[PDB]
Amino acid sequence: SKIPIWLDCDPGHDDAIAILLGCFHPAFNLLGISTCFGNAPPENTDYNARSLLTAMGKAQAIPVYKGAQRPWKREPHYAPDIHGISGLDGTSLLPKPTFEARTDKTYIEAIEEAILANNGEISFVSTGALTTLATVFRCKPYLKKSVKYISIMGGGLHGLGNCNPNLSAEFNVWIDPDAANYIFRDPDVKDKCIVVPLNLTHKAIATYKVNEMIYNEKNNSKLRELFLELFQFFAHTYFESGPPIHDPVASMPLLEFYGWDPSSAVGFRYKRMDISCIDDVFNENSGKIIIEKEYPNDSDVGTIIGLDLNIQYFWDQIFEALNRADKMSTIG
Ligand SMILES: [Ca+2]
Repeated sequence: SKIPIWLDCDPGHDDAIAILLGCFHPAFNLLGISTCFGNAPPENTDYNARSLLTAMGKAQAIPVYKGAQRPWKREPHYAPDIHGISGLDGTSLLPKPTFEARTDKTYIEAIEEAILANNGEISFVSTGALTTLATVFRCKPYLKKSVKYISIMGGGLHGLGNCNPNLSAEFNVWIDPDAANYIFRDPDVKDKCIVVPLNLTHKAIATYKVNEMIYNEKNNSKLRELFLELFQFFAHTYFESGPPIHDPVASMPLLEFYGWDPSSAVGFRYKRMDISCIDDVFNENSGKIIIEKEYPNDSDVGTIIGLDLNIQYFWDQIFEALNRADKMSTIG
């Protein structure tokens, strides 16, 4: 009756909105969160996640584990330019977290539980690196055939990117190309992977119209203010229309595929392709996506590559979630 999910993220301004959806959208049973390295160091992305949940009141519902703390191979390089030093700069409203990251078990064990608990029905959602999920599947490969979908925000098609000398690579793939390949090339997994690339996410712009919706004379919670202050800082690091909010877009295909709403509503269109990426770090196009193969639209084989969705609908979902979050705000 409700889409069970695990979220691996690196908050992260756009990742904060991913958490908001998974916590508060009526369609999602969030089973837990794993934080990886990426936008900031792993200690920051951990704290940032637990701070958000504490602000939204969800710090005693949503289990938090520390995920992958570093890439498989490459030296960790973070993004201070876009996200700041804490990885979530621009808002002082973020409260000191009530709860610790849980240590009853490894994150691999926690994800193992969650998958088996929702055997065949769960979807894993990576808004950060693919290191967390690639490690789970290395260590516990039996778990592959239990996950229904893996919804990834990452990659860019046709040499679209925000990383590497040529801007040919997208961040989440670039920070661990090995982990990405291990996912994209595995025949068990690649066929049920959903990829939401820069091509698609760059449609998810937070314009003046969107900011009005988050904060206005009718609706001016401090929680609402927090989320506004994120959108603003994200925009300051840019698209004159405003900044794209990449990570929540990975939730939309699930709403269509699990059939929360009709495809007419969600409007999620996609292709079927095998993909890989350049994982030689010394390569100038390090991380750039290669399209290995392409398939007819009725194909079962191939990674599911997002092309278009209804951006109106996207935003309606975020606002829906935000009105419920507002009721559970712990910071005024
Ligand atoms: Ca992210």
